[PDB]
Amino acid sequence: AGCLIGAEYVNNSYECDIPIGAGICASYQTQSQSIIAYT
Amino acid sequence: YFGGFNFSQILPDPSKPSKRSFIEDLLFNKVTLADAGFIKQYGDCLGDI
Ligand SMILES: *[C@@H]1O[C@H](CO)[C@@H](O)[C@H](O)[C@H]1NC(C)=O
Repeated sequence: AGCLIGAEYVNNSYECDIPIGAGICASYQTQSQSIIAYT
Repeated sequence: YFGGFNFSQILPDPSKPSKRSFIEDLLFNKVTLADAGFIKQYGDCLGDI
């Protein structure tokens, strides 16, 4: 759905918090607090 | 074995990368999509083909 700058991609899976695109979501997590992007 | 009933045409087949059944493949190939820009297409538009 385009591309993300400022959010790192983690190899995990949680419930969708902020919907981005084709199965990709983003959230504000801890593991320093930062914005992560996942499926 | 489900008592003689076979659901092989509606259960998914894991051979193909998209885990999709035979009837679902027929339904997907029957409807001709508009091939819209849900995947990015500015590279195809810039390259004049
Ligand atoms: C169910 O259908 C598949 C393919 O049509 C076939 O290979 C299978 O043997 C059938 N099941 C039975 C119990 O005959």
